[PDB]
Amino acid sequence: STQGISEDLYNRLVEMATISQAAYADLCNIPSTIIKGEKIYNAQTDINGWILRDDTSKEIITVFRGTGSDTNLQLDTNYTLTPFDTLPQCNDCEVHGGYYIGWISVQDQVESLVKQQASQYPDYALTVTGHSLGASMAALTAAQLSATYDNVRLYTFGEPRSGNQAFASYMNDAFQVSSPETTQYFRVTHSNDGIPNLPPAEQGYAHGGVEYWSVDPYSAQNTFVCTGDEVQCCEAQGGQGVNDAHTTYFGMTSGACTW
Ligand SMILES: *[C@@H]1O[C@H](CO)[C@@H](O)[C@H](O)[C@H]1NC(C)=O
Repeated sequence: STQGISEDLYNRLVEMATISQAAYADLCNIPSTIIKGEKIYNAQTDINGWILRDDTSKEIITVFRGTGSDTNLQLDTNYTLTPFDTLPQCNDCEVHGGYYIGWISVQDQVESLVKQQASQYPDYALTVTGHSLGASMAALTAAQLSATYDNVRLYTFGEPRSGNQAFASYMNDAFQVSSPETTQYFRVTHSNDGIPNLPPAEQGYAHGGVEYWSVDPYSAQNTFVCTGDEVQCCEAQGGQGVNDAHTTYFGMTSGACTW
């Protein structure tokens, strides 16, 4: 769809990409405006995340790492759709089965830690982010938080299709996706990243969010804002699986700590 984003938005996407890619390396060199809180971890699924707080921007940030282990790779491959029973009001919503196990395996930690921060800082916004598997963790987390808190924002990078169209439509409503001027769900893709094409749509999967498609060389002026139902932006490129475009967002490779 539309060429170019503002520098303020581009900076924000870069910031969330940095946090997402740092999650692969114990949060190396994240912005100095961020206080690191408690680690989120489950041993059966190897889901890793943290709760963070940025007082300068008045947000509580929850980040999940993406795939960093054989266990994570196993989760990635479970494409069975599972009812999103977390959110009974999400009518007919179903999510990627592996990422649902991931979500369940950390839910109590996420909800308790977010609750603790939000109780103390009740005016702060809630932001969720991650890359790849971490991006789908972020989507399911942000869905849950949106049912009980105000001002939930979701920034994903290289996100798989996280669930069915019912789930996408729920997210589109909850995150004001009907305009790029109001969206609180920024689904960031890069060049021909293959992960945003999986699971295939024809298995009953769909994306939500406004897509922000980064074309190389990366910059605000070379990022596209993609909406509606046509096959376009990243998904049109037909990338296959985990490829170079998937690993490196805004010049930052997962875990590399070059920022
Ligand atoms: C896939 O995940 C679902 C839960 O979302 C689980 O019930 C199912 O057993 C998993 N499939 C496999 C092969 O483990």
